[PDB]
Amino acid sequence: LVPVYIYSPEYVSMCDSLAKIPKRASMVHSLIEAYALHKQMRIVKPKVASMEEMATFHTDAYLQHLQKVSQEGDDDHPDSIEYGLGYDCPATEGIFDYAAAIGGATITAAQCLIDGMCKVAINWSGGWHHAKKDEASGFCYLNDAVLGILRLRRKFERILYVDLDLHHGDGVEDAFSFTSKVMTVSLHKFSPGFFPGTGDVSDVGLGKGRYYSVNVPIQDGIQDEKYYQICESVLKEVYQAFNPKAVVLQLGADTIAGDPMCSFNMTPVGIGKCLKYILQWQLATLILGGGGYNLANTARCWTYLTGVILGKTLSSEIPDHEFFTAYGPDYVLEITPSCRPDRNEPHRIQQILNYIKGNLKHVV
Ligand SMILES: O=C(CCc1ccccc1NC(=O)c1cccc(C(F)(F)F)c1)NO
Ligand SMILES: [K+]
Ligand SMILES: [K+]
Ligand SMILES: [Zn+2]
Repeated sequence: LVPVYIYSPEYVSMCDSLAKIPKRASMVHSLIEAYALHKQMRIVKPKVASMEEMATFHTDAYLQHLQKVSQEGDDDHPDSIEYGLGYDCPATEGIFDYAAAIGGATITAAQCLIDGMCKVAINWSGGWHHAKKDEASGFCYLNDAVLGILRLRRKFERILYVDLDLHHGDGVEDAFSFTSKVMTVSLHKFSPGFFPGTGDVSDVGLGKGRYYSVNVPIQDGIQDEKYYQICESVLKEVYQAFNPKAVVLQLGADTIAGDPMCSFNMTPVGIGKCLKYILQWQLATLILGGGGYNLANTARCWTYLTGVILGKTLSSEIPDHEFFTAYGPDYVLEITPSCRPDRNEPHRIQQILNYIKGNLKHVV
């Protein structure tokens, strides 16, 4: 009944070493620790994922190339482009060890769930939902989300993946697009140009997995109240229809007000309400991070979200800790929405929601 918190020092230091997002793993843990929240959770050291574990989703040719690049680095290896490495996914040294750490942590979280050690397991350094079996994508080198769902499938016949990152959870969806055993649900920005340009509402899945993919395309400037209306509308239908035995929950904090992505206008209370709704099902629940590029706001969010998993209520004033200065000028936990318009027209949202109601009527 106490949640598992997947953490070691060596795990956090490796997750700090991915550029374009420096010292973020550390900032999140540092703030969670400063609120004394680790004292109410079970700290479990992540194992490193083996080649075989990693190969349950990914092709060996990809993993082997990823291993080579990690020792050397892009020069003397023009084969990189084939496997998704490039500017978006730098082919820098040490990444196969990061890949393995991340996949291992999500897998370790899933095993804690299977063993009955907990109802909730947390790996905030995970959530790398874009990676394909044989291709890096959107800064994701390894699909830990997929590796965890597959581990969960040993104990739990039906699994629900709910992806609340700003981006469409395309890699996870694609992995399970042809099966009814895993339902993927995704709320995301979907607009011409925006990555990855998939996950329109009409993306419903294929073959035996038709209607077992669900996608909510949302436009910029959505705030807490409206997002939760959309989210619990979709999730109420999904619970009754699909009836999941277990939940994998990606809570990417690039939807938050103040993020470089500057698309959605959410606060961690808005997401927290979506998280409470999934928690009240009292199912085995694997919690994952993901995108989150205003590093302080991301820690504010994921720290707040940990509090709600615990049922605790945190103080507004940020505790003094290693990265205290990053939380200025106000030094508070709460995030204020930007003053931008909400481009989601109500009629367009309602016809999206009714379409999903209708697709979920088919689920047996
Ligand atoms: O949000 C993501 C992946 C991120 C991504 C996908 C496709 C194209 C670009 C990105 N991310 C960035 O460009 C990015 C992320 C963090 C910081 C910056 C920077 F340029 F501001 F540094 C840029 N997954 O949920
Ligand atoms: K999403
Ligand atoms: K599916
Ligand atoms: Zn994202």
